[PDB]
Amino acid sequence: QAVVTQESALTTSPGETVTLTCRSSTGAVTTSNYANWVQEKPDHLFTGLIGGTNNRAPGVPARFSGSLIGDKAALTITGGQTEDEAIYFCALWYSNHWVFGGGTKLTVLGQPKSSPSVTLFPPSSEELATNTATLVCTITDFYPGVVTVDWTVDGTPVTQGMETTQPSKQSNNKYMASSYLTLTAAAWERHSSYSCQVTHEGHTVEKSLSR
Amino acid sequence: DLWTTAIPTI
Amino acid sequence: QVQLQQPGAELVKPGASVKLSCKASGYTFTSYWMHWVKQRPGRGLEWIGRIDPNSGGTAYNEKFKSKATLTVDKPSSTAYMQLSSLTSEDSAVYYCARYDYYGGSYFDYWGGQTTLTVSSAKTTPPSVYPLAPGSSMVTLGCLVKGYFPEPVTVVWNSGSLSSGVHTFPAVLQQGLYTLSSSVTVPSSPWPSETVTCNVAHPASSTAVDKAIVPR
Repeated sequence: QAVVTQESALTTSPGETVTLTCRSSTGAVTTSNYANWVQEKPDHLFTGLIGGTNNRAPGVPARFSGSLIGDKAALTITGGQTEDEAIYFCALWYSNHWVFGGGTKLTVLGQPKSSPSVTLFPPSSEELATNTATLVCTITDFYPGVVTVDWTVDGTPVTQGMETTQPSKQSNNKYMASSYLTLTAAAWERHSSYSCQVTHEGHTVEKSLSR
Repeated sequence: DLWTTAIPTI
Repeated sequence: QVQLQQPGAELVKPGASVKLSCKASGYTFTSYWMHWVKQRPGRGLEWIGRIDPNSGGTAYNEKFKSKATLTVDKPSSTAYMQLSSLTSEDSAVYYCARYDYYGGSYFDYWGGQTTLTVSSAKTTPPSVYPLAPGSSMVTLGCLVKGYFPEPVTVVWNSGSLSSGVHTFPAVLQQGLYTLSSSVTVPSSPWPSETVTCNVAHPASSTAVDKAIVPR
């Protein structure tokens, strides 16, 4: 249980400095841990930036630096870039094995904010004819890349037979994602209202349909 | 315990 | 151009054993340590171990020593990882990461993949249903429900359509996938001209072309 921890998510703009930190559960993160920082960009592309607490991996831009702050290891990115939007991973060496953190999902506001473009599709009769119903809610063109999807049947929150995908980057760099609600054709025939609630940057959007 | 030499198979 | 090529994905039945690969090119293979990392969404990353290409010198994460065997073939410059007696828990992406020693310590280069799926589920063709509205002008769609195992190919109007199309990643309920692809068009083309998605599931040797109709 020697666990390593990091900031879930942080936000910054192009040009600003941002710092990510890394906790050791045993205690102070020291040099004997050889802090390693790794970047993961969209579609599993990993690249190590800093190794051994502060050694910059060759070929890495100079705006990346590492150190220790307090009893934590830190990753300093100065002059924040748009491509720098990615999730950053921390790795510590505890004598005979490595241990990563959960990763910090960093957001570099390189474009305007745009609320989600939601579309609610009702169940197709073809699928209905097999005694099963599925509501599909496509969510495109939103930025930043985080939304919270909520389904509601007859105005009441449902939380069963629901699947939401993790936001995925679009062509134009904005984020898209889908959610689904599956029920039996039967169950679908007793209710009247169905709605896909999407919450983005504190603003909530809904799309409803009445069977 | 490692980080070299004494350990091939562990 | 330092490179670490890895097979995109491999499907295997629970109880079997796979041998993943990591071909190296660009640098002197035997002067860099190689590592293997395991990732499962929700969990983050786990260090499996490392092999020293020059010595064959090996070092494991105790939690992976009776499950993984690292090795390399110097002439071909590739690194291998044999996983044994496969279970559900071993379904994941397995990375190979090149490691730098002295001057300092670096985890510079990473191969890009190999998501391993360990399932005892039989192939299943998808079911395609047209998603039409009830009621950039109008959005349509295709639901590709219950197919196994990945991937699937969705195209719209055999390529005639480039914009608006948004194929989403698959969800996995009841050990069975599902995804959907969307395409938005000028209220003119619809219902005037018509859109048709082209779902294709290679494993099940199936190809369904569905035209979206009024509702």
